[PDB]
This record gives sequence, C-alpha cells and structure tokens, in this order.
Amino acid sequence: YEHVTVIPNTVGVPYKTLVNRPGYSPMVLEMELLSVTLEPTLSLDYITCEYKTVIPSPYVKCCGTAECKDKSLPDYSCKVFTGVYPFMWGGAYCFCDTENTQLSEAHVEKSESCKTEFASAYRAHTASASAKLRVLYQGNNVTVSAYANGDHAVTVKDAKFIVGPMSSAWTPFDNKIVVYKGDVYNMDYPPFGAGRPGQFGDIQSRTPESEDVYANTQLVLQRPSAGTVHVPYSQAPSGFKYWLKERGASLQHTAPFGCQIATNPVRAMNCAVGNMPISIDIPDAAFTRVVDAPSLTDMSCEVPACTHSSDFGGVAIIKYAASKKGKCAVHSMTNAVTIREAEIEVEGNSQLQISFSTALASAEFRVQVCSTQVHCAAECHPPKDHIVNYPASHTTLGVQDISVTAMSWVQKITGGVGLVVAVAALILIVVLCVSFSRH
Amino acid sequence: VTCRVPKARNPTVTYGKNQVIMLLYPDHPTLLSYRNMGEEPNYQEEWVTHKK
Ligand SMILES: *[C@@H]1O[C@H](CO[C@@H]2O[C@@H](C)[C@@H](O)[C@@H](O)[C@@H]2O)[C@@H](O[C@@H]2O[C@H](CO)[C@@H](O[C@@H]3O[C@H](CO)[C@@H](O)[C@H](O)[C@@H]3O)[C@H](O)[C@H]2NC(C)=O)[C@H](O)[C@H]1NC(C)=O
Repeated sequence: YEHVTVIPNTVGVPYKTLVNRPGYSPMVLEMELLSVTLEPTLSLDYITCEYKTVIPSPYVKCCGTAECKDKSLPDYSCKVFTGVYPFMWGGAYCFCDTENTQLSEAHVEKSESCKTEFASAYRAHTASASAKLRVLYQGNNVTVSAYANGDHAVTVKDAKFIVGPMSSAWTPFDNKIVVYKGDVYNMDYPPFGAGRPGQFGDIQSRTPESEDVYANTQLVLQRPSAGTVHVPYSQAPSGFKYWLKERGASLQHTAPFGCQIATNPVRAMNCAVGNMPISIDIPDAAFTRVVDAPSLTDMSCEVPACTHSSDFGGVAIIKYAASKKGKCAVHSMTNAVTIREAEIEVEGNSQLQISFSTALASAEFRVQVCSTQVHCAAECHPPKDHIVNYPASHTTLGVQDISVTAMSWVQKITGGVGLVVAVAALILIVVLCVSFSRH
Repeated sequence: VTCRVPKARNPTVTYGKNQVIMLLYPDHPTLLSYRNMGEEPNYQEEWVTHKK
C-alpha cells in the first residue's frame, strides 16, 4: 500500500500521518525530522591568502651604473637609484663617493602560510538534499538517514520511505561563496585577475598548490635613506588580513530561517523552509484486518482542561467499550489540533487519556480511535507564560478559527444590521410597488 | 591546532509579552547577536563590555 503525505520542513517537531486502508485497522505514523542538510555543488574559482614581499639583497654597483631586466614574477618591479653612498658597520661600502648605483628589486608571492590560512572563492550551484528522519512505526523508534532528492528509498521494518524532493529551492548560499574555516560568507568576490590592492582578492591563485599567482599590490620601490643599504617600498597591506578583521558576521549567524552553517563540506542545515513530501510503501503483511483488531463502541469525549499553549497543555478523556484487548491507533481529524499519542492500549469498558495542543480559543475537534470517531469540545484558556524554548506543536489559525462566543456575537450583530436592511429594503420595495401600481 | 576559549556567564532572563529581557554579566568584551528565524532575520549585533 502506497501512502503519500506532506510534512512541514521543520526540525524537532513530530508530525502524524494516518494510513487508511479500508478493511484493515488504521495505522498512525509519527515522523520527526532530526536533521535536514542542503549541500551545494561548489566550483572553486580561486583562493586568497596573505602574500609575502620578496626582496633579494640589493645590488650595489660601485663606480658604475647598474641596469635591471624585466621578469615575469607576479608583481615585479626594479629600479636603479643613483648617487648612493651606503655605509657598513666598518665604514663606507666602496671606493667611489657619488659614482654609485643601487639596484633594488622585489616581487610578490604566496606566503608559506597559504597552505593553512586561506579563503576559498567558490561558485555555488544547486544543492543535494539529505535528511535524518525519526519514524515511529508500529510502536518502534527507527531512525533513518536518507537522501531527500526523491530518489532514495530507505527501509524501516520492511516499509520503504522515499523523501523529497523538497518543495522549496531556496538556499542561504548565493552564487558567490567565500569560505575561510568554519565560516561561510556571501561575498561578491572579484573575478580572477581582477583583484584590487588592500582588498580581498589582491593576491589570487587558482589552487593551493598552483605556482600561478595573480597579484595587484601596488608595490613601489622607494629611494633608500642616505648611508644605508635597506630597500624601502610602498605597498598595499594584504587584503586578506584586512578582510579577516572586517569579515563581519558569517552566514551561521545571519542566515534566514534559522539555518545552521557548517564547512567541510559546506552545508546548510535545519532551514525552516517550505515543506517536504514523503512517500511510504507498506507491505500487506503489516496490516491487521479490522475483524482481528480491537474495535471501540459507545465512545464519548470529555475535555476536563484545555490551554492553548505551545506544548501539549490540553487533555481529553474518552470513554470506550473495547471488543478485545489490544493496541489502537489515535488520529486527529482536524489540522487545528495535534494529538501527542499515536497509539493507546485499550481493553474492556474504561476510559483513555490523550494529550493535545491547539491554538484554538474554542477547541472543537473529532478524534478517530480504531476507526471510531468522537466529537470533543472545550473552552480553552491562554497560558500565563509569555516565552518558551520550543516551537509550537500546533498549526496556526485561520480567520475563521474563532471562539464560539465570538461567533455568536458576530451573528447577533450581523443579523441585527441585516434585519434593519432587510426591513428597509422591504419598505422601499412595497412603496415602489405601490408607486408602480398607481398611474 | 585547537585553542581554548572562555564561555560567558549565563544571562539572567525574564520574560514579557513578545519580549525577552536579558541581564548580561561579561568579564571581558563579549559579542551579542540575534536573528529572527523567519524570512527577514534582521540580524543585529553589539559588543558588550559591561553589565547591561
Ligand atoms: C520514541 O522516541 C521519542 C522521542 O525520543 C527520541 O528517542 C529517545 C530514545 C531519545 O534518543 C531522544 O533523544 C529522541 O528524541 C520518545 O518520546 C520522548 O520520550 C522521552 C522519555 O524516554 C521524554 O523525555 C522525558 O521528558 C520529561 C518531560 O520533560 C522528563 O520529565 C523526563 O525526565 C524525560 O526527560 C521525551 O520528552 C519524549 N519526547 C517526545 C516528543 O515525546 C518516545 O517515547 C519513543 N517511543 C518509543 C517506543 O521508544
């Protein structure tokens, strides 16, 4: 028997679905999502890291003029400074006083730290969905890890569960993703080869192992101070270091729908978005004929207390006459009321207790137990607590979902005005009919 | 390698209508942040350097 149901894409909240196969005792399955993971396909564009500026010992040509060659190094500059008269600890470097030239050169390359400290610029595409689902099947708790792309059936005590596809394609990740360590950012990083000095992407490399480095650091060689051999320069400080200080909050803290973010692999977890269809294939061997199952008659529902709190603050007591001892499925016939128990044990002439949660001011609902329905009704009171640490176990209310007395007052007022209009309309019609009758 | 970091003291929490009131007791500057769990997270954050 194939059963298709849909549950809200929430985590930590159980949902109950009724499997109704006429001629057989009904089954109620309680399904709870424990984890939902969206894992985006990533394509690395480039990585960034702190650069080091390499400055080879300066060449001082005494009593002559030095010249430099162009090089292909990532960000290379060379300059020859004339009129240099450098000193060493033991005295002037060389014989000539003014006829001296110094050749300064430098290039930018990835530091050794880039193997550990780097950010990866990824292109994000579609995401593969997977989920961990808790299923209460015939009184037993089975946890199944399965893909949620609608293409994976996982067996629960010989029943097959197919999860997904998810109804929402929404992801917390934008097309451009930058990953540092455990932190993922939605940053619109520059194209490779289009970096800017002092900004993220000032130094870029396609892969961690690549020798191919793009750099734009504005490295400018300056003239050395008199009497010295040092090589001064003006360069924009690593944009990686600046970025690390200016990162701001990561998606783990800023994402919509309460999404949790993790890396290695990049994952969006437990996003409260849309809903998730589940298809369940239950073998005939799992069904018990109604003639073998317990059957209840002479049922009556009374609700001694009701609070419309997020938790199961409502309690209902239902009288029953059971034909035989055994377990019996319990189902709510209305979306407005959630029942905590999936099944109860019943025998003889007695009463059963069930707990429920509703947002209704007036709880009017039916309960089906072993294919026998009862009608429950109660006046529910508000909670005194303002805040809780858990999500509601009940659905939200529609505009039509109002208290019994509120409906009565609306009918009295609406009827009162409608009556006045109906009377005025009647008088006008009668007068017009008289006016038409007269010539 | 893995570094050890402190955990700020539990806040004193009281409740009002659609409101959570926290009294914070930092030893050192501590980042506080919060988000809505719906469509518009309205993320906000501040550093707390004293009881607030
Ligand atoms: C099927 O599983 C549900 C949910 O519990 C899940 O399975 C458990 C074995 C654990 O691994 C859980 O971490 C996991 O979520 C069971 O319902 C849960 O039962 C436990 C008791 O076993 C309830 O905890 C109690 O809660 C009260 C009130 O706070 C405390 O006073 C108690 O000290 C104790 O902590 C838990 O609240 C309840 N959860 C729900 C949603 O009802 C269920 O009983 C189990 N069924 C079977 C046949 O195993």
